[PDB]
Amino acid sequence: EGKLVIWINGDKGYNGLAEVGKKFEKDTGIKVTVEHPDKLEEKFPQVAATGDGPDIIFWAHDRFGGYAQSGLLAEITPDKAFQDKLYPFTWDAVRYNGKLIAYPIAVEALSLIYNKDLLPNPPKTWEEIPALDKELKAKGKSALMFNLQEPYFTWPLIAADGGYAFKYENGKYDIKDVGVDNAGAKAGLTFLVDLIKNKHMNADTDYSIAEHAFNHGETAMTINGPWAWSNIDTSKVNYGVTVLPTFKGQPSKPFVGVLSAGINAASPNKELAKEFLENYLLTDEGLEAVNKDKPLGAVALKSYEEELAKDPRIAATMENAQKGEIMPNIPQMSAFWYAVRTAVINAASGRQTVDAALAAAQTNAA
Ligand SMILES: OC[C@H]1O[C@H](O[C@H]2[C@H](O)[C@@H](O)[C@@H](O)O[C@@H]2CO)[C@H](O)[C@@H](O)[C@@H]1O
Ligand SMILES: [Zn+2]
Ligand SMILES: [Zn+2]
Ligand SMILES: [Zn+2]
Ligand SMILES: [Zn+2]
Ligand SMILES: [Zn+2]
Ligand SMILES: [Zn+2]
Ligand SMILES: [Zn+2]
Ligand SMILES: [Zn+2]
Repeated sequence: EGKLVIWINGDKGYNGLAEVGKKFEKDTGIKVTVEHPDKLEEKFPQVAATGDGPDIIFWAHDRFGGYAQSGLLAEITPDKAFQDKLYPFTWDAVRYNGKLIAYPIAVEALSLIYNKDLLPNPPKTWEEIPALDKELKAKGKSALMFNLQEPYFTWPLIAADGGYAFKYENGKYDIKDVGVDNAGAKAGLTFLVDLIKNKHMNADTDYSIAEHAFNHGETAMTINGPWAWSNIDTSKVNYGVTVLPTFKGQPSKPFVGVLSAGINAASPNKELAKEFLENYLLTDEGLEAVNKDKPLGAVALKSYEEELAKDPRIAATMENAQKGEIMPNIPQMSAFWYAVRTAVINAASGRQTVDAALAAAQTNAA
């Protein structure tokens, strides 16, 4: 009471967000503490269930349906004037059972990021990457490194030739129809595993390692979102942001997230949380503060987004988004993500075959 605690992931602009919080404190006397706990998306539903946790939680919209189903989120009530300020499709991402359960902030999609000095013309296909890696390994470089620990990053390849999460049918997802074990999913994961077994990639590679390699010019390419650009800017690597490579002639299909801010149902500061989000954060100046720390991607706020749209990196982001699909927000997404995380880790490390890993994933996801 009389305080705001906010959780946002450590890869986002939490210092920029904190600057908005300082402005809020200056105006209102309400202190705002921004934190970035590890695994906050799993931590929230645990501590919020007891009525603890943050006043406001930031995460991609996919997790919010489950939070809402658990009664963990307060229903938000922006009026017409405010809703008209954000793109309709962003409001769509934070609707659950007819109710708005969060404020949309920004649209995120993975792109191919490449080093222009090592790779003036980036590959259009996944298939050519092994040969490119061999050429680079002769120079002590690698072609591509990206986070293999989180299925968010491998999904675009798995989905390329036909993998999918849950079948969409006329407004509803059929949670009994999962596409993680079909021929398309298997072809994509098999290709990934082949890269690893043949030493073009390392099963070990995680977010920090991939980011390190790209930003020090050790690898020619990486796969990451808008938040990553800030650190590359500092590294002085000459980079481009472009369309993900195709697989079997088909576009890579990233799962698109809408970074959203939910209010804890157990919060005694719901009115203040709304005031902060609507009138401090979701303004030209508020989003700019966060964006300048770590880029948000394409923001939900029309007035600022139409300025950001001039950025070819954002154009690239949305080109990839359009080839991909907006994540469902249904409660079953958590089971889906866990199933696929396990499958990719087990296949990549050789603990299971691709067929065995994905068969288990099909069961676990549904
Ligand atoms: O890997 C599964 C994971 O994917 C998504 O998480 C993304 C997040 O959306 C992005 O904002 C970014 O920060 O990277 C995360 C992956 O490390 C889903 O949103 C999440 O629920 C899911 O577990
Ligand atoms: Zn603390
Ligand atoms: Zn942290
Ligand atoms: Zn109003
Ligand atoms: Zn090879
Ligand atoms: Zn290891
Ligand atoms: Zn190094
Ligand atoms: Zn260094
Ligand atoms: Zn009120």
